[PDB]
Amino acid sequence: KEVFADYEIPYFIDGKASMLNHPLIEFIRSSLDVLKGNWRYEAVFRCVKTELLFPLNEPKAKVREQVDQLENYCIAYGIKGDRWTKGDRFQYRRFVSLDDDFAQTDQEIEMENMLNDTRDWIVPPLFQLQKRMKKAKTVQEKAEALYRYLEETDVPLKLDQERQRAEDDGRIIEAQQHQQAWDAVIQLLEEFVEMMGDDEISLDLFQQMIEAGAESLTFSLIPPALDQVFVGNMDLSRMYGTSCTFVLGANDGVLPARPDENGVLSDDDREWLKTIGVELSSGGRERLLDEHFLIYMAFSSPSDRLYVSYPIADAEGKTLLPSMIVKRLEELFPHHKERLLTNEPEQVSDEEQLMYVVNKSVAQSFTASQLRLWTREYDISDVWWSTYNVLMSEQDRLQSKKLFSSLFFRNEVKQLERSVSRQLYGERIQGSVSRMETFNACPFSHFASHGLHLKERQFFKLEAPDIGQLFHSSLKLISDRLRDEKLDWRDLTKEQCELFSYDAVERLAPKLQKEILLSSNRHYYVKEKLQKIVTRVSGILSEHAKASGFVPIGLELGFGGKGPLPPLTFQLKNGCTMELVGRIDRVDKAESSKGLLLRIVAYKSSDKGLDLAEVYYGLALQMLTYLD
Amino acid sequence: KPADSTWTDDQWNAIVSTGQDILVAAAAGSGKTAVLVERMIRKITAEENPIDVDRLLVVTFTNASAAEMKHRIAEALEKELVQRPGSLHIRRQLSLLNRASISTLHSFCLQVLKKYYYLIDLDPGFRIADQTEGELIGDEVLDELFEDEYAKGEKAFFELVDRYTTDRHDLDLQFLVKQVYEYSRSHPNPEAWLESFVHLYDVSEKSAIEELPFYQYVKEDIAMVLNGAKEKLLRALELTKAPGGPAPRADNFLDDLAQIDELIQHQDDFSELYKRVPAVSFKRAKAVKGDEFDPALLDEATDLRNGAKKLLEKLKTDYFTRSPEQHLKSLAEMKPVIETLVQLVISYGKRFEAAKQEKSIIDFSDLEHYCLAILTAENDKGEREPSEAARFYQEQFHEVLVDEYQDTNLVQESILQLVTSGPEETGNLFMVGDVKQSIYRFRLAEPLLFLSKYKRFTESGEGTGRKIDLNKNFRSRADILDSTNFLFKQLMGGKIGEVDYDEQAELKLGAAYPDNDETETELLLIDNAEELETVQFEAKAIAKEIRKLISSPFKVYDGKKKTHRNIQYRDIVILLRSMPWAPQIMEELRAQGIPVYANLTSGYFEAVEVAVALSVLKVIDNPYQDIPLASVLRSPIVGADENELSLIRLENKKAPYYEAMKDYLAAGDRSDELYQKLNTFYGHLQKWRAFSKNHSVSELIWEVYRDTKYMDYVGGMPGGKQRQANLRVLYDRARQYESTAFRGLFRFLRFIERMQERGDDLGTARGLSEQEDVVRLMTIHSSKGLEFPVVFVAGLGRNFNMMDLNKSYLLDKELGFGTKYIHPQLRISYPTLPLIAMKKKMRRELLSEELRVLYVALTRAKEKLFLIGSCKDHQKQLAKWQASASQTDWLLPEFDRYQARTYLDFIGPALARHRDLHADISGHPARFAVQMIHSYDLLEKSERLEAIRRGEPVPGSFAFDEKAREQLSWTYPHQEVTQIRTKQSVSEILYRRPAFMMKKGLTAAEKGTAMHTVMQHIPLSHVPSIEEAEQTVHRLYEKELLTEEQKDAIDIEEIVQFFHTEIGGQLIGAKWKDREIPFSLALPAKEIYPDAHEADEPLLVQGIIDCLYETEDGLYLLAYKSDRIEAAPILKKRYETQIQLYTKAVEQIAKTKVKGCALYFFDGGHILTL
DNA sequence: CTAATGCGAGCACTAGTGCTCGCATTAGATTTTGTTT
Ligand SMILES: Nc1ncnc2c1ncn2[C@@H]1O[C@H](COP(=O)(O)OP(=O)(O)NP(=O)(O)O)[C@@H](O)[C@H]1O
Ligand SMILES: [Mg+2]
Repeated sequence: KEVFADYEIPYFIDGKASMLNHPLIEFIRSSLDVLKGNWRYEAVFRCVKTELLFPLNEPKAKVREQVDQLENYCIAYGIKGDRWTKGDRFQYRRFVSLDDDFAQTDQEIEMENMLNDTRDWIVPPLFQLQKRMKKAKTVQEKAEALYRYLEETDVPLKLDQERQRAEDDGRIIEAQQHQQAWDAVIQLLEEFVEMMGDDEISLDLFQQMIEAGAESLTFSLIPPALDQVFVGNMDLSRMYGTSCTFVLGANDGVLPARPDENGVLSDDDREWLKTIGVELSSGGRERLLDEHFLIYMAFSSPSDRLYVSYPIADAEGKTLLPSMIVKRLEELFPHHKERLLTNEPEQVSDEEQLMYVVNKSVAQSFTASQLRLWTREYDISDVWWSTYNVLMSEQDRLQSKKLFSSLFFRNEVKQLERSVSRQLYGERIQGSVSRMETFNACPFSHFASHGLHLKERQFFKLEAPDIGQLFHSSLKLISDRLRDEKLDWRDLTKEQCELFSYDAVERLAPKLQKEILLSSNRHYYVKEKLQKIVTRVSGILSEHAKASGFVPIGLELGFGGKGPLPPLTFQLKNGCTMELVGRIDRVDKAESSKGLLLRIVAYKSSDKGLDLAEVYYGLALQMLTYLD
Repeated sequence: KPADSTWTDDQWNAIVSTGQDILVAAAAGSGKTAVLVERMIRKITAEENPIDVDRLLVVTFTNASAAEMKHRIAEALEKELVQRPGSLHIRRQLSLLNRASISTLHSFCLQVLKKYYYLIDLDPGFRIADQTEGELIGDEVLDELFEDEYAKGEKAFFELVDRYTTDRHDLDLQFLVKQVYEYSRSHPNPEAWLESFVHLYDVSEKSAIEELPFYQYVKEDIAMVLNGAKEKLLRALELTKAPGGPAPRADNFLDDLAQIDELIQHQDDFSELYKRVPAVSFKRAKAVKGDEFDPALLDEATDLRNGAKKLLEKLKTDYFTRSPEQHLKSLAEMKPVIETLVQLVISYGKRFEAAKQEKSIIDFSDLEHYCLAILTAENDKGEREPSEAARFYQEQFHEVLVDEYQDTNLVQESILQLVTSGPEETGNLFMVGDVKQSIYRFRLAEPLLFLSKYKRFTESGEGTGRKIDLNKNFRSRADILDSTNFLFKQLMGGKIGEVDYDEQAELKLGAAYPDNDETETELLLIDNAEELETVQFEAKAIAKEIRKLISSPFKVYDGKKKTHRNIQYRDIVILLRSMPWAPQIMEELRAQGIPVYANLTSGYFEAVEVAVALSVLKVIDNPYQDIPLASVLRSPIVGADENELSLIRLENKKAPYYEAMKDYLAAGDRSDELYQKLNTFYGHLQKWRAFSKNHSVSELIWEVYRDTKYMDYVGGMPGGKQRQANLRVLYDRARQYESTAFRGLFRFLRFIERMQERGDDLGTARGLSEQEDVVRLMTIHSSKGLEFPVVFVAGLGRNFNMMDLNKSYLLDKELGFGTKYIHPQLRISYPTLPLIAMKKKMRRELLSEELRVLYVALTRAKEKLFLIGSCKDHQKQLAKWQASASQTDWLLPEFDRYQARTYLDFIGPALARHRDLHADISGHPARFAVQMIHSYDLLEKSERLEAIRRGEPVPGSFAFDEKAREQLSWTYPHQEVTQIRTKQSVSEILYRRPAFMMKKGLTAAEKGTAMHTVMQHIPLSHVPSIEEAEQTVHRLYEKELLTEEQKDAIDIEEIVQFFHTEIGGQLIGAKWKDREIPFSLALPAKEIYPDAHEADEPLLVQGIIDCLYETEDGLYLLAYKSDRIEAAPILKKRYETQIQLYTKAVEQIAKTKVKGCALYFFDGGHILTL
């Protein structure tokens, strides 16, 4: 289908096509899955993406975009099950800060409204279907439920519209198949109730039967045209007046074909039944022998020309062996030369390379490859320079030019223009040590991150940074509580450490990563684990306080922004100013003979410390900045 | 019967012998496979009593080896056909060769399942899942199980979790259950093996260590190090005797010896070793001062003594930092935890099987286990009774032939034992193999299975199975055989290697090769003296030597029958232990014009084209993904630069990147280039969007390639061939996954994403096929059974994969699941005795196999062998190599070989005592060529180019200008009629509701057709009454020509009225009459369509004429219509063209004129004439 | 793992001064084999 589309060869396939790619069938199947799996992510959005749930006469592009954002939301927040059907309005937050306040913004409100509005037209027809279906006991009332589900969502009208759009764009064959689909479904239901209508059946089996029936469904044959290539098979296809015949895939095991003993009666069974006088269908031995007649009829079907081809490798690269008929043919015609078929033109004669230039697209395709090969100091055929020149004389030589620009393709980046960079990062670069470190790792990564603000798709998943924030915030909470009760880290007992750690984590859990620590029993245990960690850490810090001459001045002490300490400012020659704002984990003071002493302590979720090499290359700059 | 041949008497023995189970044991290249084939051919092409090919089961483990056997059998068979072209039997066999049972054992298993699905809980239409989809289902069920267990909240579950997970998450327990399950699947009875775990932990304080099974491996370990220490000190003692050697320290060494010997006397008493070993102290080394002592000798003795110390301290820390009573206590304490693990794993398996059954899929594992389930009827703890299916295969198969039998595990052996006929003493089992080539320990393929039968069988076939040894090699030149033999006499023993490499086992020349001057085995040792990864240096050395072999031509001897062949790239083969080195090797060899082929299974998704094409697919699925969108925009697909990108961002900073793009389009003017890029892309996006919801993933992918020319484009950049290949297989892989469980864009992408997210990968595509003339890179495992003229073996300095030895747990076939003592509350962990025991056991088992792996590798070569490795420093390593080889015995010290981490730790000291780097050792006919390579030694303007850049045609004249021009301007002469439907309807020139939703029948079409049926069946002899009409209708109701509802929907008056009409009367009174006239008419296409051609085929119009009658005036046409009326000029035009079609049909086909046409309407009995 | 670093102790030689001995910690090191169609 694809290749003949490209080479502009009209054809007719002696075979019906499956309906399994049609939106209707997938709508029915995935809706049933929505009911069966209890609104799983994959089921719900498989269903929605077929667009048959889309509000009537709303712009498909717009509805699509709204669905897309709802999908991203459902992934991010782990939406599944009765969460869809409960009615509890979907709430939406943009950023995760354990320190911050819950309070929403204008944007977040606007968004939340959009998400819920989309939800409110997605759920009802599906939820109603779930109602009726649970209620329905017999095949007929379940079929009634399903059909009314199709009818309420205005499926017939949506299909009709689709059909007219296809007709308008000239895709008439694609346009007819919509009605074909509807009729197939209706027929399936009709026969289902005709045979088993009054029988009481389970959703599981009803879905099984619908699934099997759908898996059988097929579109009618495209009616033949006046002038096409006939592509068919070697056991059922019939032809008349054929001049040229291409027999394909003369591989071992394929032609002659290995018989299929799939079935209730084995070869031995059929053989013995034959000996007692029962005549059934042929056996493996006989079919395998009849293959020679099939081959004979194929080989003797054209009047003028016969081609017999075979692939040496499958699409994965695995070796394919010639069938015996290739050798048989070599015997009957020992002075016949075997032709090579390849997509590497440099392996055949000039005259054979010329056969490649059949149309603009194919010629473009091959010319590009040949040009590459040519830059590898290969004397490519003159076929391709001629082809090239013609493509450059053509009216749309620009397209081919863009194609052949691949010759000089290097992954080059253009430095940002003054105006653009200034406008992008702003007059005053507000950033953090983190950002500068990213830049020092790779300028482009800094560009994608802080220039283009490219966010990666969010998941309902507890990652390391979130845990880190939990640890930090927990220690802070314990620290503040310690000052409130006139307690000091030295004066902590084992019981106190445990209590404070537990209470702190408990407070922070609802705030962390869209309440994921409350989302399951497995996560309840992750939460307990985190509590054990905070407890032991509290104990350790308690021991260290009892042995240090340093006392913490500040904990999570923010610099710049609106915190205590002022930012670290830099004057850039453009007039643009750079301002670095952030938060020091801990600062300790201690009196001494030399004077007042300050040290910086950072809570890291790793084992390693400070590498002076990384500091030199600007990969590790936080600590020394805080000390500075 | 004895016969003259090219066959050795041993070989002929194996070919003709019958009557019992037969095992053929022989070194590499002996003709084991050749013999298997010839045995078959002889059984098939016999004169006395020939058998058909389908009465044999020919089985091996690997798909490649099965392909080989298939190949050899085919060749030999048609070869026999040439000798006797008249035989119907032989041609019959070449036909049957398709249906022959010659394959992998897994393929056979598939056949068994397919036939006998009904004996087990299996759907006949079942499918084999691929690795990732199976494992994804496993991930789902494991998550489900874990959640359920957390919900129960049973104390034991938390007790297990706490011990085998980190402080942050429980993923490690996940991996643990997966691993234990997978391992258990290599046992004939997985759950029994799992349930045997606890018996290791069922100890007490009153137990004796030495009487526990695992202690065996402890017993060995101690024995090896103590002796190892003794052996060391003795050398330090012998050094005291040397002229330079330090005499005084003798009294030190003899003391140490006496202490170490004192330990040896109590090796069997663990409880005594606990008292004595930590109590051992070596008295301070006596200082030797003067110029009489060799400095080097002093230091050498010191080194050895310190070696002894280290050995003891290792022994002490391993076993004697804890009392035996304490060891037993920790062990026993671990017992409850193990029980929870066992029941957890068992649940997973059950739930896992359930999940797969639902989706009607199976593992590779389910192949073997379900096959075994089918083949058994009764199973009493190993004693398996054959079921009906088993009996079928026992009858069907006259003999079962197994090649590479040393790869047979206990599960496969169970299967073979069920498909074979008779006991060992009188069975039909023929097996060839070699214990030295046993290299599937990760599959639980046991050397013990081979060795047991080999020790049980006798050379005479009486009372038991017959064993047959083959001594002669017919594959390699003596250079290879000698290098191999010389190496493995020193490395492979019974202790390390698990096989005694004695005289019976050595390779013996039996192939005649005209000598070559350079065929000496080469050893290229590369150094790191004075930004390239070592694999690259290695690859450079390889390529250099390959081109050396190409510049001086090589001679390939078809010794089988007599003819030379010039060396092809085909002939050279590079062997590796594992493929993570392969890509970097291929890149460097490709960079030097050397064609490379390699079946890769990783690296696909890091190719930029793949990332880009995938990004497109993702954007089509959901554009609101900033990174894939940005990827597509920056890719050559669109060609937006960094400025244009930030420019898009400027339109909307806070929103998604897609929103910003839409905004740019909304505000931009059509004169901007950026606008044009983005608008073209957006149009494409929306098009593809609509497209994917109606077509498959693969159709979408091709359409994307078509609209973007990205595959074309990519074919024009550096690495174009590989890149185009990658995109091609993106299409084909989409095709396979669509067809399986991931139809449609959303499902497909989700599959790919989940695949990558759990570390699964796919291989980069291939360009040249395996058949073609290419240097093949392959694993040493894959090469087993095959032969090549030249062989490189690379990565000899690579460490052995010993990751398993460092976890907190360890799996053992014999002993089960060994673990550290772990206490989640006390926060302490330390190895138990069985863990240490298993670690020791496993280390020596692993080293043994790696040795065998090397043997397979070296024995692949026919004429040339290259050994390539890498080290930090040449001199230091040579020093290390000589400091192990002063011994005069062939076999290197056990402990030293035990200490090996790389292949060079083996080959090194074995090569040290050679002249090239005791006349028995140094005067071995082995020739080694040593190259001590260093890392460093291995490493305008064009008119047309600028013409291409400018988009200008290149200047010149070319031989194919006119033809290229003419073909690119050509159009098909008959293009306009290629889409015109041949068959046409007279009409040609609604979404209904289901039956069960509507009222009871009786529609317009129903009644109309019900009347039409009466009109074509009512007698026309005379005008009928109402009674006669009702009678006809009734007859049509009893002939089932008219349903009951059809019968009751009849207006008898309406039809009777027709016969009171004029046209009706003329109908009754006609010369000749006919009704329901079918017709086909051929109208030239121009009449229906402008632009058709006289040559172009006519269109075929088809219909059915209701009635035709002939009077003395002419021929008249009649038609009935149930059209609603109670209108004439409207009905006239409504059916005008139809009537014209009918008339033209009659006029043209019947060659008769038609005077007058009539249409009768049932409503009101109207008749209009045309 | 293993190799190097350093610090302190003792044992032995011809009380101090050498050098073996032992302990404890970083630093660098390392980069899987097969089973289907
Ligand atoms: N009697 C013989 N005379 C001549 N060539 C022989 C003879 N027997 C075997 N060969 C050839 O020697 C080579 C080795 O045979 P092969 O069947 O691969 O042995 P093998 O035991 O299977 N090797 P391996 O699988 O590695 O253990 C092949 O090329 C055979 O054709
Ligand atoms: Mg073999």
